[PDB]
Amino acid sequence: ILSVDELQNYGINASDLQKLKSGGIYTVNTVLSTTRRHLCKIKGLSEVKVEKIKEAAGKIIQVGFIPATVQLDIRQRVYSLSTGSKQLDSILGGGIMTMSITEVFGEFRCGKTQMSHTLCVTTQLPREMGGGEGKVAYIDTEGTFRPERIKQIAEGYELDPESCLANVSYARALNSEHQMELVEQLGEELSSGDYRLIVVDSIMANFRVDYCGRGELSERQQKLNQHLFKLNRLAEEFNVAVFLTNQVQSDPGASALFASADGRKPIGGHVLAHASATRILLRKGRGDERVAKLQDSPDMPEKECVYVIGEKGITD
Amino acid sequence: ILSVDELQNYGINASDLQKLKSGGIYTVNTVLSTTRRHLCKIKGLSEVKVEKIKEAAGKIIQVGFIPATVQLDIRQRVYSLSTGSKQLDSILGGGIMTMSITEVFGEFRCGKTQMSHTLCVTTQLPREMGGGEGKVAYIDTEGTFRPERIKQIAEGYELDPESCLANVSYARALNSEHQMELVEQLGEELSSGDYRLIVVDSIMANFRVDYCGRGELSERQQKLNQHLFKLNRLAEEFNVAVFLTNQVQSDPGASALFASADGRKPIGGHVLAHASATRILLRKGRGDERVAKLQDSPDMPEKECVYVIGEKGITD
Amino acid sequence: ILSVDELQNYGINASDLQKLKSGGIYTVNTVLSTTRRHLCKIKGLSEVKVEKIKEAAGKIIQVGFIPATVQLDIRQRVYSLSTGSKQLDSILGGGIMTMSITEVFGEFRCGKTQMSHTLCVTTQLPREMGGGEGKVAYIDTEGTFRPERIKQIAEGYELDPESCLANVSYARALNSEHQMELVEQLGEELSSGDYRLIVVDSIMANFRVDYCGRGELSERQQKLNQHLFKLNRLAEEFNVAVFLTNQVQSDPGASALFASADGRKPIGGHVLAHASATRILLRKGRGDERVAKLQDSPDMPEKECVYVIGEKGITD
DNA sequence: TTTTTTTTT
Ligand SMILES: Nc1ncnc2c1ncn2[C@@H]1O[C@H](COP(=O)(O)OP(=O)(O)OP(=O)(O)O)[C@@H](O)[C@H]1O
Ligand SMILES: Nc1ncnc2c1ncn2[C@@H]1O[C@H](COP(=O)(O)OP(=O)(O)OP(=O)(O)O)[C@@H](O)[C@H]1O
Ligand SMILES: Nc1ncnc2c1ncn2[C@@H]1O[C@H](COP(=O)(O)OP(=O)(O)OP(=O)(O)O)[C@@H](O)[C@H]1O
Ligand SMILES: [Mg+2]
Ligand SMILES: [Mg+2]
Ligand SMILES: [Mg+2]
Repeated sequence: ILSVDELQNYGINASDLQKLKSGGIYTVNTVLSTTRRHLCKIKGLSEVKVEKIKEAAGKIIQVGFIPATVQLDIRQRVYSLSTGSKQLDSILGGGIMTMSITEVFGEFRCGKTQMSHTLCVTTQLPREMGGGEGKVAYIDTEGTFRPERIKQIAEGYELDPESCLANVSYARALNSEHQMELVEQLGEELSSGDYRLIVVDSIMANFRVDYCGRGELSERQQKLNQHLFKLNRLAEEFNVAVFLTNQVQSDPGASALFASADGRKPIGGHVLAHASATRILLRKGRGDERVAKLQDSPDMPEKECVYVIGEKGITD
Repeated sequence: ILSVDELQNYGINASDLQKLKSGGIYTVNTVLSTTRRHLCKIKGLSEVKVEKIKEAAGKIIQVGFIPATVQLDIRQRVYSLSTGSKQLDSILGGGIMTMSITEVFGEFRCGKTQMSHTLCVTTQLPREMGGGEGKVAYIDTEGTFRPERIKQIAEGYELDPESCLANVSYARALNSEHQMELVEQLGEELSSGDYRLIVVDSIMANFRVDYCGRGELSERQQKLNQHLFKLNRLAEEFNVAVFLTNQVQSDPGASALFASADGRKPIGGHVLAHASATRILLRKGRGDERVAKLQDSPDMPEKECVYVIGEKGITD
Repeated sequence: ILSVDELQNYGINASDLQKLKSGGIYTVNTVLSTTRRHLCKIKGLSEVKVEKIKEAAGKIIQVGFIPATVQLDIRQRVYSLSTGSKQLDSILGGGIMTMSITEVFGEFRCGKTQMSHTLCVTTQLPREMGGGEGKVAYIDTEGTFRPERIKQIAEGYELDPESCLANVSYARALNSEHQMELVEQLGEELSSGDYRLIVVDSIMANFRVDYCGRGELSERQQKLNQHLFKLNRLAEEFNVAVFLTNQVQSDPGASALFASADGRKPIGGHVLAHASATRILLRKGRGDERVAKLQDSPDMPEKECVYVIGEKGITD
């Protein structure tokens, strides 16, 4: 896709282009998607300058009213991914759709971080297997990222381990304000190359700790909302898919619907429920089998599925 | 590792450096990991001052996107430890991995407060035996720390008792708010020397008593979450391993899965289940043998094991 | 040990010192051990006042990180006691260790509110006999405290009866909530003089009756947990030993391990099993001999023993 | 929006 350099040739000075780029902008879409009020806060751009920039941008590409079918065709390159279990993949329509947010949540030991580790490997595959030749960015908020597991699960897919380990990009988000800047940065390298998947293990880990003490909640929710908005922007303009791992809490409210199974009701209020495109609930079954359930999706209706976490990642 | 003194030479006044240090900060990583909102609450630092501090810090070390392999190499110094029973150690991959949280729980007289006593001794050993030349900090929340047992188990490992007893550091946490400040303090001496293991016997003993009376639960869980977050931060930035002993409760709910064996379902809700890296269940077997089970780990799958608590600590 | 009067001279008003003392506080350790949240509930102390109090306290004594050996030395005055039967005493390491909780349980006539009666007498002895020159507090929850037996067993130890009977302190706990206040009160007179042993005959007698009807269990367990916590605090800060007599129940569950000997499985759930330092099971043997077994101790491993309840208390 | 607790006979 085209960078912010193409518009360097529409009567635009190469002076603040470096300044824009410094402000986080790295392509044109991110320009069109950015608000003037926000563009005029990069400390060194002029309002009239900003208007000239916006006009140059609108020059290259336009955003009007595609009838519907050009939409159906642009969406043809939606580029789904395989999760690692034909049952689940079929329960999603192919798996983790791209340019969208999928959130999976459940109680501990529930095949969570495991599914992310497998995804990291089921992505450097030919498209006719579920994913294709895409790098992967991995932001971890709790540790528990093990390259070994990556190599292991890879061998189970006959892929050279080193090769895979050479197409992941690991970042350890220390605190929420650091996690947020991580995505800003991301917006650059996502702008050049083939990145297919972003992984946020426990998106709301840090937030839960930074803004404690209700009376401080609205601020936490607003920060989280800005974060999710940015994430979705990225996932849409770079044809990449976002995979979020969430947690759960116990409702001491009451036992009525259906009075049991407290390992539900994830954290993050409605702010995160709305912003999330697909919602999946992972529950502990029997023996070493787990039950996956699909709660929120725009494509499918609903279903149940059963999977096993073996030595080759999620399987059947 | 580098202290907070290195950044004393990047256009930083030596005035509040003492003030930072007083606030708990003792190295640079703890600086990078700290939030501005939190840094601006040390009662005597300026917001612009805080920004200059953060910039100086980011000067020394950076946190970007290691591809994956530099990660696999930095993790090479993960420095596992031996538990005292080849069967268990092999069931963990070597034992108590460093820079991570391992929680062991079970009903009484399972000697979980004995595995800690043995760990205290299996740490001042050459690395080719399971542990290496590391001091040990021991925070007890129930008493029951016996130096004698330490000397005894040591002699069983031919180590001079006095020598071992001279590399432990004992602290008696009276109440939860005191327990929390203990770790703050810890962050200092952990900053200089060779500390390999932190032990919290009955992490949730005090919490269970301080915040009683549901309707007061959320506050307890939030305090506990802050605590665990801090603990994991420490365990990660100082290459030290955290070992927590938990308790259990009886579920008067029902008898369905599998209607018996009530000595399970530890205390601490999901807040502690999630934050815990490895979970081990200790159960009473037959005669004087106990059964260890591994419920949650990111590295291994699952397994059973059998051990005996003799006169040389946990054994076979 | 030092009282709460020492801190009356660190810029502290003598106004609420009386108020603190009224709230149960009688020494400094109890101050350091008390939570602010709890201190600010004495109806007439100020939060800033509480902070000044805590600072004054921390002035006198500090609680940091003793390495280990100062611990081994402070523990040198652990001051064990003799039970009355060389076999048992040797099976404990000397007998009832001080600053700790020892619980003995078994079926009726089994020998346990008798061992308490003997302890009452084996305490006013020179230290080189098992105990030393310590008074004794006796809280009975079922009656069955007989001064006669005390005099009798004493004569068998050639001690003047009146002398012994003059160093016991008897309290009849009518109900659970009264039993709890008993210990609060205790905290005062324990603060001045030589008290070596506290005895709670049938700790859980009253609780069993007050909170009946499961659906009311959690509350009972929480009250009991607060109680045990307080007891252990006392036993630790006053170098006194706590001796609890428990009961037993029949498991209509099944007959598998080992299908007989129902006179086991005491009452009090895991809350009491955990909090208990040493656990002893008294069983009926043959003729007039009883079998003692040691189930939970931090010092010794395990063992069996045999004793006889004669006219001089527990003997061989 | 947030957060689980507890055996009996
Ligand atoms: N030297 C020893 N001294 C005391 N007990 C020993 C010794 N060696 C082995 N044991 C036995 O090993 C077991 C250890 O129990 P442990 O210390 O694990 O209790 P815990 O689980 O830590 O505490 P609790 O069960 O009260 O929460 C006990 O049965 C104990 O009697
Ligand atoms: N190679 C392996 N190493 C470790 N565990 C494995 C392996 N293969 C399968 N497992 C098992 O699969 C399960 C994976 O748990 P998972 O990694 O999903 O925890 P999580 O849900 O990501 O983290 P948490 O539950 O603590 O929030 C564990 O029970 C684990 O023991
Ligand atoms: N001087 C004495 N007076 C009464 N009984 C004595 C005496 N000396 C020995 N015994 C016997 O020793 C045993 C003591 O029983 P004990 O006092 O331990 O009952 P307990 O277990 O305390 O109470 P319960 O069993 O009702 O809960 C009884 O069988 C008792 O008859
Ligand atoms: Mg996880
Ligand atoms: Mg213990
Ligand atoms: Mg009795």
